[PDB]
Amino acid sequence: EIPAKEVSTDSRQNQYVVVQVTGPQVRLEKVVLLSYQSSFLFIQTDKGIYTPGSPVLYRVFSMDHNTSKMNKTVIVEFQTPEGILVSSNSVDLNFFWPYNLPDLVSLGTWRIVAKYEHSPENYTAYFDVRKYVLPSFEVRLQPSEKFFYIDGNENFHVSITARYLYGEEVEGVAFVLFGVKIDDAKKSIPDSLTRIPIIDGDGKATLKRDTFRSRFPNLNELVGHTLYASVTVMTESGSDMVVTEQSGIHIVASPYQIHFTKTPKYFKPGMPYELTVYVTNPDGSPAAHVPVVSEAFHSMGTTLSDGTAKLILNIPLNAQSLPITVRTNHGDLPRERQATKSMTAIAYQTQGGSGNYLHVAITSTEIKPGDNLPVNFNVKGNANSLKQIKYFTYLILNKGKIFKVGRQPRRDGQNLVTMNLHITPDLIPSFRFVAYYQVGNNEIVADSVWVDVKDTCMGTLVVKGDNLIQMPGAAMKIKLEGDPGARVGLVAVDKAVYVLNDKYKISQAKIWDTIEKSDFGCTAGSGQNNLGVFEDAGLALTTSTNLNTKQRSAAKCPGFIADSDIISRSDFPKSWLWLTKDLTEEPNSQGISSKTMSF
Amino acid sequence: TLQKKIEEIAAKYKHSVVKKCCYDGACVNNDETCEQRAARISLGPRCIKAFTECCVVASQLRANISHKDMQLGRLHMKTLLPVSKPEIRSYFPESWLWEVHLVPRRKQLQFALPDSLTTWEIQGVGISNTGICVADTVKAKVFKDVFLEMNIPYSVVRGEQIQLKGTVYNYRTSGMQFCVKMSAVEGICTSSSKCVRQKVEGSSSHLVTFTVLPLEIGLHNINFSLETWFGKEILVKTL
Amino acid sequence: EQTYVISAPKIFRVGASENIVIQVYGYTEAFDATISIKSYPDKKFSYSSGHVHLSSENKFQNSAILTIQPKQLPGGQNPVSYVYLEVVSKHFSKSKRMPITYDNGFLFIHTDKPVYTPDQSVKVRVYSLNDDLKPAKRETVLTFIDPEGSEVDMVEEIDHIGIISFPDFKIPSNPRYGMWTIKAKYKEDFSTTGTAYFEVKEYVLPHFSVSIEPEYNFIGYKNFKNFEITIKARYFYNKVVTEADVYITFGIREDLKDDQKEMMQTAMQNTMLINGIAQVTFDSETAVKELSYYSLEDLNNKYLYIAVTVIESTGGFSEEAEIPGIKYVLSPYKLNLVATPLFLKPGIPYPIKVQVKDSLDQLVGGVPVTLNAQTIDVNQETSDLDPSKSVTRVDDGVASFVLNLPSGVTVLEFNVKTDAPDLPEENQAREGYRAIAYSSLSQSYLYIDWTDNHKALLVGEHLNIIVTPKSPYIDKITHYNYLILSKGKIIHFGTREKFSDASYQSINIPVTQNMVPSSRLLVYYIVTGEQTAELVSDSVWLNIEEKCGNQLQVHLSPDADAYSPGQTVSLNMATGMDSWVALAAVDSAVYGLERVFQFLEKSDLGCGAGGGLNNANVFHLAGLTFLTNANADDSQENDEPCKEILRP
Ligand SMILES: COc1cc(C(=O)O)c(NC(=O)N[C@@H](C)c2ccccc2OC)cc1OCCCC(C)C
Ligand SMILES: [Mg+2]
Repeated sequence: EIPAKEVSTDSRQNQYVVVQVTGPQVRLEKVVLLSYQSSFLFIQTDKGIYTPGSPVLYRVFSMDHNTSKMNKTVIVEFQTPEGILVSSNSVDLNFFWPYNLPDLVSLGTWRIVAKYEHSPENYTAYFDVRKYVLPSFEVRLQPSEKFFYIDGNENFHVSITARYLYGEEVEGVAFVLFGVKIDDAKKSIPDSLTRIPIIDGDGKATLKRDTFRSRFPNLNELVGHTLYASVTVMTESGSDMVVTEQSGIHIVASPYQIHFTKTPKYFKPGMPYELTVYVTNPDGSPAAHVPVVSEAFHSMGTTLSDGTAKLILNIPLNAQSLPITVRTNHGDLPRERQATKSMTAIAYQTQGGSGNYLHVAITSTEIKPGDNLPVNFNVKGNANSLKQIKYFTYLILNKGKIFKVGRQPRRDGQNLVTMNLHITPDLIPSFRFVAYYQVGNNEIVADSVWVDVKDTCMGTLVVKGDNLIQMPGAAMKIKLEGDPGARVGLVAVDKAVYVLNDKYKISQAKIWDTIEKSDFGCTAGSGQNNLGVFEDAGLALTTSTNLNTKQRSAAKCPGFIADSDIISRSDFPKSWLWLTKDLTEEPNSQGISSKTMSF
Repeated sequence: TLQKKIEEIAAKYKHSVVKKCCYDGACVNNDETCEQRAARISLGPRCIKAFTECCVVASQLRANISHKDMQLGRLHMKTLLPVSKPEIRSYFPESWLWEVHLVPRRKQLQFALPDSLTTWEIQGVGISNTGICVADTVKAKVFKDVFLEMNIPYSVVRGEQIQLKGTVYNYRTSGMQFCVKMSAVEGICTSSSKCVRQKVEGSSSHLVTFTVLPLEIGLHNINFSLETWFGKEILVKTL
Repeated sequence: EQTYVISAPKIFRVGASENIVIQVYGYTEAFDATISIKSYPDKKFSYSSGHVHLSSENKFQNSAILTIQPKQLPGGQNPVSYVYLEVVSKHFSKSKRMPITYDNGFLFIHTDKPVYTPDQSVKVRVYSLNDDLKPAKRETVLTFIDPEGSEVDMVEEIDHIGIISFPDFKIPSNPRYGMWTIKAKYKEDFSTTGTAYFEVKEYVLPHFSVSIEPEYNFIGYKNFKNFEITIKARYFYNKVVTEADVYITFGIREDLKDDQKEMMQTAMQNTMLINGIAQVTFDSETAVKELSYYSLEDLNNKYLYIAVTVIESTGGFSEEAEIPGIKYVLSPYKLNLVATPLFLKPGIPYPIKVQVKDSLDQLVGGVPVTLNAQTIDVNQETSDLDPSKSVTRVDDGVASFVLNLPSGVTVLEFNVKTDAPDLPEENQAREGYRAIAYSSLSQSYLYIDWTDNHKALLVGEHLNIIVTPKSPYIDKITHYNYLILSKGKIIHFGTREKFSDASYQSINIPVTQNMVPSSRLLVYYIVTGEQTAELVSDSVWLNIEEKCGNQLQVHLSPDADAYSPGQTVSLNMATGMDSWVALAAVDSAVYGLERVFQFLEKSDLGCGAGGGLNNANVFHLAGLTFLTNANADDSQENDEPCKEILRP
């Protein structure tokens, strides 16, 4: 453990540390680059869009871990859309006050930034403020296709389903104007705006293909840009209107786009090669059930829910570079539409041409916290050098830390020797599996892999209710069946303000994408040599025979009622129930301490 | 409990051939004496002595023995019976939607759900040239939260002031408000209809009492329309 | 060297279409062969024949489809018990005695309700399929068996569509109460039977329905000192009794079919009902002291009979209830082996997957299981292994172990045992097994390894299997040859060549709609020396998902979570192709079924998750037989009522 109190030098430059291990006939030394203390703060406001004058009340979490200097306090700051810093408070993580907005303050996307004292990184949280009213119903826009062919002959439809907030079908009239949006600004198609009779929440708008082709005949200006559809629907009584926008429909000539970026760029000759392709949609969302092939090796697969498809390639042993080519052979498409990409894999270079390899082979998908995944340690080499290896030293790198390290005994004759690794929930969202062995006390042979655990919670939290209709002002009961000792926050948000600005909210997906960008690995597999594995995993290595890894440069690698009886409804908030429950109830046998709350 | 005699007089007939003759000897017949009712037994004299010598030992054991004591001996005497007869305490109606259909890749058919409060399950089995496909089941849970049903008697004599008892039920945990009104007909002389607001407690019931006095003879029609917080439902009854 | 493997299913089915796969190796001049089924014991009457072309473009592999029709077999005085699968070409002429069976097809009888009352109609229809899982179009003769074993009604009906709708069986106004039985039967040529059970119960209605809902449905070591039983009574929907009088009695029972019960005449409690609910307790150990039993070692697999009479205070009514049996269990768990063949491969790791089921079959997770093992090598020298513990996971109830065995193992004696924290080690569930190594002269093995073992295979995707030989003549192997079986019928075959000096290679196989419930994959190779050659084989059992050939789905419009009594709704059926859809709307309160793929998979021949003692045991346990030059089958065609699990 290194104390941060001693680190005082200015952070435009780096600091290193020698690690000096001295003992009986042992002196080793490795020089290691530093970093700052990792700390992930997350900000949860109640709603995503406010009203001028109304108080904004927020909530800051952390992924707190163990130290002793627990006086680092959170600086919370509110910023105008023109970046004028208004407030700055050294809040306490127990009980902090809201922030009253002014009456005549600017309209636009504000920011909240939260950072520790002397920490150089921060977390942003956005919220709009504007003069609005609750829109009283809700529009779901479902397009025909995720994409839009830049040279095709088919019309684009955007179906409109408008329902009330209490779940009844809107009857009215919608206005759909299409348009092609380049990176920041919109260039509409004014001959394409229609009007649909919405009948029982149903009606679609057809964008005729010639009407699109009459506006942009120059296909060179439709390079990698989006197509929107600004739907504006009005009810039959003329009471209110909402405005939706089906954006993100990309203008591309291929429905898919594959990147490798997850597969090791280094293979071993003689062993098979585990190729993880990554087929995404044109925006970046992963594509499911997309059959890829690789015709040079006659292998073909299918992408999973995370858009990956592992293909196993039977390599010729007499090859030191491997040109491969993957092409998504989707079913009902024409041949010219399907994506394709190629790469080359550079063979592993053994320590002196000895031919001693190691192929740690993890082949199991949708790994949850709680499995036992089997991991095979394949060796290959000269049969006298394989005679003298007894153990593998495996180690597990999660969040840039050696989380666990053990050994695995190899009794002789065993080339394939496997292990069950129990996925504890401390391995979310992913980990690395670096393993090695040594022969003759002279040469080490390493291999790593990158394993993608499913990004669930580390614990659990389920809000539970009877799931039926209520009455305005009635008494409700819900159950916070969570892990014990928790600090459950709460808010109840109207659907009219939830779905209106569903962009700045926090989710479990966005939390792990801030921690998955905190590991020091650069690729997702092995390296060129035995040192190239330990560099590309975010490790360092020193021996007594002076085999050291390269120096790490930076931290980021490249008859009516009387009206005296009708109590009028008068309490119309947009968000409420800003509570904080602490689950202190007794855990059940599965470990889920439940609390019934009433309101 | 089981004072002294109940354990001994039942174990004697624990494995008897006439243990059932002893069992219905100890049943309460208040208006017939022990020999007066033993005379109508016709299963031989062996069953008569097992009857009478279990009949006389209960009339003695009902004089100075407790109510709490003898109704524990009614359960101890249960093993003198033949084993538990197959009975069900529910009545499941005749299952509707029992047919086969040829479906050319999409078919719609409409039907009225029956007047019953139960959660149906519709499953479909598709036999075609490729094989068999048991479909994923769907439920049809007809479930009212607040509902009445009336206890309309089967047969009302002409000229009686019938009190039509009915009960509203409220499955919801929060107690709520309701009013029930009755469709007056030209035959029924009942003591435009005012709504008077009663209130059911949560997870409870509440009685509903009307009164009629019929004059015409035949099959009439009375509509009970409970209008709670969740709409108005007419329940059509034939008196 | 010129050898051949001609793979046939283990038992010919009369009326089926059996695929006979012939694969020849070590040839250059293309040729032909005639696979023909001749009679027995004469080879005079030829039932059917085939013609296969073994040429270079086919990679010297072809398959003829043979068929024994029922109209060519002498019935009456006997059934035919054996035939000859005979093959003749210009290079070989062999023949093998093959047993035949008449068990063709399936009959699913589906009554609407499981429990009937008097003066109600038993609706019944039969889903008839043949053994290629298509509408059989044969006549079916239903039989109605009362509790007295009598043929009370035998109705027959012709099939045209696969769904045989029968007339409704009318339960009388006074029936014979008890378990009835419907026995379906093809009228001719086939010994296929289907059986459906229903119950006829007398309808009496109570003043109030008394239920007895106890704590757990089995008693072991924690309810053996205190067992909280809850009694509930209510008139109607929500009308609940206010006060009542409760008398309970208890008795020990052996099993639920022997209806003699030895009552404990000291444990007759007496409590009071307070607005519906009374919680009573039953100290079991001090109460079973008469009819001594003295322990939980005794009372094992015995029952508890709880009788309850609730007497209403107000009206004076007395409704009775009962529980037939709560099993006095010793240990709360039952251990078995999910998808572990009890056969080793020397030098190759052995994966063990045990499953902790509770004593009423639930997948109890979080239950620590400990594995101890013993290597008994060839020289009868027991060597002990390190013990390894693991945790039963809650999703499927399966713990996972892996033993890396030494190179000269012969018999593994491993014993699993639960290591729960709050039970004594005489009330922990334990099991013991024994795995035997695969035997082969000139010791050479095959280990085929399914890649994604944990999740089920999706139709349309691709299976990826990694094949490792462990021969001393590895560089003599030329081809890997495989066979894919589904429902006891060979549906695929092939030959991937061996990559010359790669120590192990991967085979890519497409998974199709032939192999829907599950499938087996038997891979082998041929290592030839100066002696006779030998096939070296291994097989796995696959777990392909349940995706029917034209996906039926039904919906209700409008789809609400509550309907009105009398509301007209529309049922929206939508299939993938033309089909006959059978509909059934059953009141779901009767259940307190239609599982089919766990019965339609019983056409699969051979059991276990693969493996074998020698070469021919791998072929035999996969549901195959064969005839070669290299090895013989020599497999005893006995009964073997095997009980393996294969699935969580
Ligand atoms: C099947 O044998 C019984 C039936 C009944 C039955 O309800 O008919 C019964 N009930 C009963 O004593 N009630 C008590 C409260 C009572 C007490 C005093 C006066 C009248 C009473 O009753 C209205 C007891 C019975 O056996 C007990 C032991 C006899 C055997 C061991 C010889
Ligand atoms: Mg992940």
